Amino acid sequence: QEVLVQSGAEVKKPGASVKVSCRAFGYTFTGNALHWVRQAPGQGLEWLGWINPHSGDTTTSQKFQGRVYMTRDKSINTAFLDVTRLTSDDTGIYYCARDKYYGNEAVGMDVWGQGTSVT
Amino acid sequence: QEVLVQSGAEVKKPGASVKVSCRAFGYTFTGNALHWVRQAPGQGLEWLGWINPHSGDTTTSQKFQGRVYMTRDKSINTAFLDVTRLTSDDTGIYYCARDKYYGNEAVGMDVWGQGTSVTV
Amino acid sequence: AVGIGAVFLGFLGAAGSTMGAASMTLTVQARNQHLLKLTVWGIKQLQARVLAVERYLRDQQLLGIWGCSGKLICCTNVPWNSSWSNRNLSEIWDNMTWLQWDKEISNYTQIIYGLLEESQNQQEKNEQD
Amino acid sequence: AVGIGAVFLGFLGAAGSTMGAASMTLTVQARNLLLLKLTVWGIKQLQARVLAVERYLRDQQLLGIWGCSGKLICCTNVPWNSSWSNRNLSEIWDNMTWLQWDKEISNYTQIIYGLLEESQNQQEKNEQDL
Amino acid sequence: LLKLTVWGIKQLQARVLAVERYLRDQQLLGIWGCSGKLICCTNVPWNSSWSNRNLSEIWDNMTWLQWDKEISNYTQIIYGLLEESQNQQEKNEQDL
Amino acid sequence: KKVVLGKKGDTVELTCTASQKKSIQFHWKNSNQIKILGNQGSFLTKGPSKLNDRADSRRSLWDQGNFPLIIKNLKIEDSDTYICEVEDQKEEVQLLV
Amino acid sequence: DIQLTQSPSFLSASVGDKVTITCRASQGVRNELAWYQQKPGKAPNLLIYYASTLQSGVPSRFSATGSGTHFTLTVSSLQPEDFATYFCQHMSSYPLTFGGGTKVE
Amino acid sequence: NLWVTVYYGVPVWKDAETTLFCASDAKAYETEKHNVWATHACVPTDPNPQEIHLENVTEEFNMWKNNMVEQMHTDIISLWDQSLKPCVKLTPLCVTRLINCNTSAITQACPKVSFEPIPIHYCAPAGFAILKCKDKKFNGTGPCPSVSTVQCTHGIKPVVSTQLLLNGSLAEEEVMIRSENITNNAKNILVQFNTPVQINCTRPNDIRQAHCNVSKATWNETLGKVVKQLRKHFGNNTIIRFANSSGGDLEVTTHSFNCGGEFFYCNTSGLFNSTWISDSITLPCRIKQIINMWQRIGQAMYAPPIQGVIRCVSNITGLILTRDGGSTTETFRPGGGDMRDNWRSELYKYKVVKIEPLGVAPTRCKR
Ligand SMILES: *[C@@H]1O[C@H](CO)[C@@H](O[C@@H]2O[C@H](CO)[C@@H](O[C@@H]3O[C@H](CO[C@H]4O[C@H](CO)[C@@H](O)[C@H](O)[C@@H]4O)[C@@H](O)[C@H](O[C@H]4O[C@H](CO)[C@@H](O)[C@H](O)[C@@H]4O)[C@@H]3O)[C@H](O)[C@H]2NC(C)=O)[C@H](O)[C@H]1NC(C)=O
Ligand SMILES: *[C@@H]1O[C@H](CO)[C@@H](O[C@@H]2O[C@H](CO)[C@@H](O[C@@H]3O[C@H](CO[C@H]4O[C@H](CO)[C@@H](O)[C@H](O)[C@@H]4O)[C@@H](O)[C@H](O[C@H]4O[C@H](CO)[C@@H](O)[C@H](O)[C@@H]4O)[C@@H]3O)[C@H](O)[C@H]2NC(C)=O)[C@H](O)[C@H]1NC(C)=O
Ligand SMILES: *[C@@H]1O[C@H](CO)[C@@H](O)[C@H](O)[C@H]1NC(C)=O
Ligand SMILES: *[C@@H]1O[C@H](CO)[C@@H](O)[C@H](O)[C@H]1NC(C)=O
Ligand SMILES: *[C@@H]1O[C@H](CO)[C@@H](O)[C@H](O)[C@H]1NC(C)=O
Repeated sequence: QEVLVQSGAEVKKPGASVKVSCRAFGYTFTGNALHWVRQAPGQGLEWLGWINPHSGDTTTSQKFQGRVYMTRDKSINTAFLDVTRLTSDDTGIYYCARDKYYGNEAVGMDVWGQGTSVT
Repeated sequence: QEVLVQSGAEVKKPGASVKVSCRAFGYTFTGNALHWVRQAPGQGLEWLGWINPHSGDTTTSQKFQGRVYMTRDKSINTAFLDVTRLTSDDTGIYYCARDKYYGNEAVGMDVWGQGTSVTV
Repeated sequence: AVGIGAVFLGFLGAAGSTMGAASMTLTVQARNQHLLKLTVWGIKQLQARVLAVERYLRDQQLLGIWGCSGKLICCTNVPWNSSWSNRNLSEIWDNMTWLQWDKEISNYTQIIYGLLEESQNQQEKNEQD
Repeated sequence: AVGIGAVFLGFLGAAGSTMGAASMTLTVQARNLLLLKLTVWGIKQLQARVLAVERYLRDQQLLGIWGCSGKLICCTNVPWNSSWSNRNLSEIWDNMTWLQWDKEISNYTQIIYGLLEESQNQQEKNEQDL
Repeated sequence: LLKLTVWGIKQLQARVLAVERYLRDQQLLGIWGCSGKLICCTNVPWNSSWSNRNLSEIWDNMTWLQWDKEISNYTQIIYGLLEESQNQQEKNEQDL
Repeated sequence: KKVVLGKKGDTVELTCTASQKKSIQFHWKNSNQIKILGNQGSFLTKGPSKLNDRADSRRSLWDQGNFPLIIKNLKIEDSDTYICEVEDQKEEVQLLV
Repeated sequence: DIQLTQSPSFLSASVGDKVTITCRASQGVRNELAWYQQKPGKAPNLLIYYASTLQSGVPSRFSATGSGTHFTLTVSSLQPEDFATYFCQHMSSYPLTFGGGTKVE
Repeated sequence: NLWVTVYYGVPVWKDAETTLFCASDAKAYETEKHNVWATHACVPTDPNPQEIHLENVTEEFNMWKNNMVEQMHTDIISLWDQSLKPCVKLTPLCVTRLINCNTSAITQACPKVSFEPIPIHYCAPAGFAILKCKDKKFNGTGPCPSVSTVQCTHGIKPVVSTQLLLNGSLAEEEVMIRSENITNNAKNILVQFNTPVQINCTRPNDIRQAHCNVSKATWNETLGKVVKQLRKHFGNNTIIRFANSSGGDLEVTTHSFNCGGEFFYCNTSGLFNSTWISDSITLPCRIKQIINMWQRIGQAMYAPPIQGVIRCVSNITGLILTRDGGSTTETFRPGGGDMRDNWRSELYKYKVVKIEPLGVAPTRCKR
């Protein structure tokens, strides 16, 4: 029942910025932490960042500070992720994942989207 | 002005159950406990038990358990006495009595009704 | 003697009873044409409800200034005068009603209220700092 | 593991959680408890707001009777009698919901309220006066 | 009765709004741990990153307006600390 | 149980008293558990039995608790035991010709 | 960072076999690592959280053990619906990284 | 050794039976005769609905012992007594085996007014809450694991119709079968579809005739879904048959409803006639003036119909069927008529609870 609904696939030129949205259904959006993850084709999973949908605080890895920005909207229950200075290595499929979030800690990602294709 | 009004004279056959009522006037009903006292003709008065009209707690002596029942109704300020399993020894008069009730203890019986006559 | 327990005397039921006996029953006095039916009968009752609520809140605020917040039987730190019609505590707590006790200190209530509200609680919370 | 802070489950949003974690968010469920159209529609909203305020005031007065005015959590002096469905503290605070607890205590709760009203604020008081 | 249904609704609405605002403020104080006290003092230490001066200067040389204009950048962190570090830290140790 | 006498070619009535006095969903069935009649709220409905046009009821007694069954043009086959279901209560009435 | 190495990478197996796959960590992460499966063309699905517990809806024929830096999962009986890619990822410390991939056939 | 602490604001509830206010969407100027009832009893709706999905907690719901059907029912009786004034009323009175009943008769001035249902919400007051079961395969009774707290419901449509459900809500997965007790032969069976069946049922410019068309292919596929779902409960090898009716009054044996301030009595002999084993259909409606009221016991006489065109198109969403249990095959004669069944099928997943945020617990605290 709990699903994540996003926008469509996007094609952008290098040096630009891309925007992806993720909306929650079936659960209270301000209850579980939300992760973002990318996939280049033929590689393994490597991770972007995660955000509390209640406090708005974001956290990103040591090699994407100043590169992506995450915001939230509790009226439409939509999380926005923006990627700046797009290159050829960022082409791939996008996933937003609800963390199970037991004991105020990261546990596992159970609910996923259907993936936003960026090129 | 503080009075107690009881029911009329009841006539009855043995073995069944009978109900009498006592309604209080001239004082607030949930303030003083109510005793029920029986008198046989030609004998002295005899005491059954007593009920707090507020909490609903009833107390009966060691020889009328399951035979004498006591209920209350605070909306119309009444106390109901149910006497079951009537014998030939139970012909007599019923009295409902107001305890004076000083310091949450039994002190004395000051207000008495006109009485209810029952013949079995 | 035998007994069951307490009784419900009424709203103002303990008036006339002794001072210690009415001090245990402070709970019972602290707890207490469709368009035409909603313009004269439906607004006066609402005004009465709002008046009762606002009166209770302002009197509880006057309790809260004295340092008692929301207690029924409160305690404070003010020395009782040898004046203000001082007697032994047995005659005060075992012989007189609350009505006679309020009529006896009818003249001297404002001095006690000024001693409670001013120069004690401000003094105590100055001493806390 | 890594963390970021607390979350906001919502009003009545921790009924499925354990008692040891739903007692930390009593603030959320205590915060939310508090012309023709001018005749008809406005007076119902006004009556609803007055009723909500008066219900909160009655319930806060009932908390203030026991010496527990204002505080969400406070302690009293009655002992936990073992006939009131005794259990270990770990299984009470770690393996139960609050719904199951009020299912398991509901035969005795009026006795708890009467013991809290009769003792404490009428036993700490009338003893401090003498 | 036209004076009752116009001049009565608005005044009652204003009274109800004032009562609700006062009850909300008292509820916030009750969450903060001060149930009915006007001046009340707590367990949160005063971090020096919030701007400190001499005690004579803060308690003798500033109005309340200047202090509220100055501290207004850092007020919500104070409010969250006064909630959590008192009433989630004095509690959960008395329940041991 | 209640047993009633009957004659051929005559109208007979059977009573079924409920506890309270409002209208309650009831039903009349035979021994083969075939519906005869009942009420869907404030109307009357009939069953697929052989007594479809020979079984009516008095409408005004439904506001008094009684739910009677009236049988007209009684025959030799109509001698069964009749079950009245109301307020999870099954009342048995034996009818004979 | 913390490096996660799967072992072995590409597998061939028949229906009904016993298979155990291993994830190794560069640092001790207690038990804070979880096991995922991604089908080709679909989103990854969660199977094991806390390295020993079954996710609700996952069939009981799967299991996962391990401690320190050595974690494994075990499948008792291979099914035609169980042929996809298996991933391991930790969350004890930053960054969050995944395994390089384990495709079974 | 361990003592008692009170907790304020715990998330518990008990089963309550309070009253609710409507809060529908009224325009306060229309002469719809639903809106003039709504503007005198309903406050405006909330444009920001509150929905709080709960954690893993299961609630024991109930359908047939609800206490919002009886609060729907009195409000709809009040609407029909304050909206459609009849010309002649006949209500038996029968002041008390020795009894005789006389029929009273009142005469009222009867106009012809507009009539169309508006969506009506049901919102609980402060302190109470409404639980909604979000399970897509709900049996109707028993436990529900996916409960959710809802401020108040969707817009319900007070449809007045026996024998068929009009303008109703739809199921999610497939056709659902709800009953209090199957193999009882006395309780109605409610059937909820997954697609709406369009019906266009109007009076052309004889005044007591009305052509009332439904599509044959969609009805055939809907009956195929119905027989596929009914074969699960009876052994998957029993051929079933749809009869027309069995006696009764005219307000049960046909499909009776209201369309623009007029009582339509359309036959259903051309719908339930097939037997299922392992382009358009027209219906002869007869518009009436003698009716039996669904609210109480009595008869009602109304006005002649308005000349012109009376047109209404609607969605058939559900059915009320009754088994004929005998001595094999089974027959489903479609009956119904008790109007509580016309609102229990759309209020089937809702519960009213009262919050009691005052708990006691044992801890090791002192003083
Ligand atoms: C319904 O929903 C609720 C909450 O919404 C769920 O409750 C959570 O359950 C999970 C586990 O199912 C809890 O998460 C963790 O529990 C572990 C239990 O410890 C055992 O297992 C680990 C496995 O690694 C072993 O290492 C350990 O030695 C034990 O054998 C612990 O790992 C965690 O608890 C630790 O931290 C807490 C503080 O957070 C301490 O108090 C503990 O003593 C311990 O040190 C961890 O908590 C989770 O905590 C539960 N939520 C809450 C709010 O408590 C239900 O699972 C879910 N389903 C059902 C059916 O009820
Ligand atoms: C209306 O007006 C009356 C005025 O009379 C109120 O007061 C009650 O008065 C009676 C007595 O007239 C109280 O009766 C109790 O008697 C008990 C035993 O009797 C002793 O009486 C005296 C000593 O007081 C001696 O003759 C002798 O020792 C008897 O044995 C006492 O136990 C009662 O309390 C005394 O003892 C306790 C415990 O030691 C002390 O704490 C007390 O202070 C007191 O000294 C009392 O004397 C009756 O209790 C009075 N009612 C009260 C106090 O509420 C009525 O109350 C008032 N209202 C009504 C509704 O009638
Ligand atoms: C007591 O009252 C008198 C007169 O009211 C006053 O002169 C005196 O100072 C008071 N003493 C105390 C200790 O309050
Ligand atoms: C504890 O509960 C039991 C109930 O069976 C009661 O009999 C007993 O008196 C209680 N103990 C107390 C009140 O100390
Ligand atoms: C003091 O405040 C600063 C900024 O507000 C913060 O970075 C620091 O950690 C705080 N230190 C303490 C001891 O509170």
